[PDB]
Amino acid sequence: MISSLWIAKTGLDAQQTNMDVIANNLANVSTNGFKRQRAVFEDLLYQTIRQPGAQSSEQTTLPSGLQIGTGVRPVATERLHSQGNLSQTNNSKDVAIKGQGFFQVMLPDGTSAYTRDGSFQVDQNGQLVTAGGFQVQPAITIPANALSITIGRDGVVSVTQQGQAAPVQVGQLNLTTFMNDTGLESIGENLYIETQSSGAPNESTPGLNGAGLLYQGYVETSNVNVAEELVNMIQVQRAYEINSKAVSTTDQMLQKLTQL
Amino acid sequence: MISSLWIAKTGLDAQQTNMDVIANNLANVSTNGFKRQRAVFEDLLYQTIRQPGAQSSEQTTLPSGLQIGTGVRPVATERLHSQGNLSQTNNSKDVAIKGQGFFQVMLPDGTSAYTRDGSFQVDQNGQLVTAGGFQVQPAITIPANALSITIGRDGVVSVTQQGQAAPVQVGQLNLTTFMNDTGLESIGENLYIETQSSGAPNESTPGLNGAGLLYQGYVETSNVNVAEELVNMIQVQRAYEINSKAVSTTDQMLQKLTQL
Amino acid sequence: MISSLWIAKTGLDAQQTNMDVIANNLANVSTNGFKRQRAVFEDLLYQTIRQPGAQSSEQTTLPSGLQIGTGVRPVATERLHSQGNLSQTNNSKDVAIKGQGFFQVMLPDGTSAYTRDGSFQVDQNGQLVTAGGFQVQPAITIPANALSITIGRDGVVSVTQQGQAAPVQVGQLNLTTFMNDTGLESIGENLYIETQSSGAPNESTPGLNGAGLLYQGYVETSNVNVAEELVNMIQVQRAYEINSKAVSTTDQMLQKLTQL
Repeated sequence: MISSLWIAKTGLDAQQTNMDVIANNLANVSTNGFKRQRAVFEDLLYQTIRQPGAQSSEQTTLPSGLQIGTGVRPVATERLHSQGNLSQTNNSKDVAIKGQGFFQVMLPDGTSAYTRDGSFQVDQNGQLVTAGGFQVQPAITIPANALSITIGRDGVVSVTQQGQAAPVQVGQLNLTTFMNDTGLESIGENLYIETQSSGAPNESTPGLNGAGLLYQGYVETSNVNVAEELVNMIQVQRAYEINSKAVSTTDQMLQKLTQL
Repeated sequence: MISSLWIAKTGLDAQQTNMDVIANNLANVSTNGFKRQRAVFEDLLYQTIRQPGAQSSEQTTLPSGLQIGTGVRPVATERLHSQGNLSQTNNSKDVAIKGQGFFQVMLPDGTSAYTRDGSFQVDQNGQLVTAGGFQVQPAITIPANALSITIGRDGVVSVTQQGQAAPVQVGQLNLTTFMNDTGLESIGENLYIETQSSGAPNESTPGLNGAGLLYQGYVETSNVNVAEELVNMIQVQRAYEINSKAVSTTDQMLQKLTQL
Repeated sequence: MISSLWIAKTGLDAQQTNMDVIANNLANVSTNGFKRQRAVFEDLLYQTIRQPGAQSSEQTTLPSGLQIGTGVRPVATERLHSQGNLSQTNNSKDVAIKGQGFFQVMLPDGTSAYTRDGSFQVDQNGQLVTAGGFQVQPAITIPANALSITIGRDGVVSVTQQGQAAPVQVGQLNLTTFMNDTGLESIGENLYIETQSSGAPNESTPGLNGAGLLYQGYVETSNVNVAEELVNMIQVQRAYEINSKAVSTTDQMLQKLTQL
């Protein structure tokens, strides 16, 4: 009913969105292959009223006329695709990425999703799957009597059987790189899918033209910096305070008009 | 919202960067051929509310006006390329450098990387490789029937075979020197790749125009000084706590302003 | 809308500016060659009302009439140009000034700034530059196959070549001194530009006319005294709280005036 109240409401909603993003970032600290998110805001419409640059008088113009702005709105939340610090879990099936590539998995629907988390297991049939049971492609089949699984820097998966001095190659782990890495649609479950803003999936060998190197026994932890989150929590709390105070001040003004 | 808050926020990030540098230096104490890092900081923006030297009057000039400054920013993290202490492992395959040279190794991609690590091993094919399996170039191969590998102070590699009353030469080991060793980009595995700030790699014999000498049976330990790391730990902890206290002071001032 | 509220606004602004000065000093504790700032405040206007000195009763003057004053405005921030503590880093490229001199650096746009930070680097062409890539004046050039760089206490630079037992002088490092060191305009990046309140640049070699002496392997740390900063926090907080209390009291007075 009054403009300042709508503007302050938009400010409150934006600050709540910022706090939601902060809480989501802090809730996924222990998640492997997680990237922290940051929201970016834009100011809302600007009421024209007096067009600046108009002729103030026959020989003079109006410098920077009367523009009344509306509130604020969030544009987008961008991920920070940076290499998190590696953690040694001493497991032959945990794989970490040193560069800028992704693992490809197949959803039950038949479509292909992409995940950076490398905590892998083996199913009852022998294929390498993720923690959610999704099959890593290209299919890597581990045979029944395996003694040790070796995954090299270039993505070759080898199995050393009993009594044979040579290792048997059973697959080849490739990495998919996208032109726009932040444009992927996150569906949860540490899974990102291709959108039209994320270019096209370019398959490549882990060590070639820009795919990262695969480390066995390592996991890529989240890149969330927690002290920054605490400081940003302080900032968000204070901003929400100030916006609520603006709402309360507008409430007090309308009261006097009602009393009139 | 408050400039003091932003300035403290930066200061906190700068001190966290210092802490991370110290932690990384301490984590690599026992690694051979390591160069400890050091961060350099610089002044951020300077708000010129009142210009220093402004002509306040036709006769008097304002000295040292209102130059309100912003926080701090780390210029870079430069590695200290100094000769670490030599240690005798007493192995024929261990080499150490005395001056400022680099060994050249070949990545699977075909490009050349540079290392100061001297722990060499022969592979199944007999070529000398580093601990990460990267082949030294220009390739030094060693035959199967070699009784002892002798690497001279000038880089001449020889072996004594059964019978052969004379030791045969199987190649020559050279060192690459750079104009600016600090600008080399570290990729891990004790490997540095050249950039445009590191000039060009100059190949030279170990004892010639300024490449260092080669000592056999010696290994170059890291140059990290533990006592300096602990003292810097204390100083960085105190500075970080004080910056956090500044953040708290700004928070309390904002709370008092809001409680109006 | 009421005088006391404007005066309290000015007081709040002054205390906030003091807080920015404190935060800027704190954020640059680890910055090499940093000088701490201090702000100076002055009284604002004084409304005349009854003129002090005007003759009442024909033969009796009026002493100390109604000089109702307005708030406070900060005059300027002045840097404390004192010698910071020297820290030994054992580097051939770190130079520390012990007296009252400045290094001259050329910005690529053509003009020259002045810096006290002595952490110098070598570009791919062999020139001595600042850590931000700015080429120090004069363009001391270092030969390719340098074994040791010696910067003497008189600013002379010597390089020890192989096969030459006598060092060869490759330059001369000078110090720039000013009439007024507080009048330099800080542009960030540890750089000062000359203003008309700082006189003109006086070149002098280190040891004569007053320029300081150059130490090799040492860095001039910041002169920020931190316990003083904490005590200044306590004041900058109470004073701000008290000014906010004055704002609140004026608000209550206006509220009762309105309500009647």
